[PDB]
Amino acid sequence: EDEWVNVGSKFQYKEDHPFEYRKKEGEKIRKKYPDRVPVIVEKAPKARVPDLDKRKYLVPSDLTVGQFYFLIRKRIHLRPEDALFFFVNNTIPPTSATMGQLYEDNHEEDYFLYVAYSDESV
Repeated sequence: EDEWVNVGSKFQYKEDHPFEYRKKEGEKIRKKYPDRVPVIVEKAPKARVPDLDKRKYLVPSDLTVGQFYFLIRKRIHLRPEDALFFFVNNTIPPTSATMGQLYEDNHEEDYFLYVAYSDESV
């Protein structure tokens, strides 16, 4: 109302595409797909992990953060031994939480959820 404004670290999608442009496609999606969530997934700067082929994702609102984590690992083509960690607003999100709950708490003003991944906790 009285609702917190979420500011995150520097994402590349947040360098390529002015806020007025990022915003626009944001409200366009949530009206076209109310049951799903727009998520931007990028590699952390110093992280030693393979870069993601595609970084724009439409995720079901009732899918857990943990399930999306295993989904990304399969896309990064990590093996069963590799370490990977999500950072949403520079904090590691709970696995039990749903992507809908995570979006509602950590979406920026452009109606985009930003998830960063690394092999360490920075």
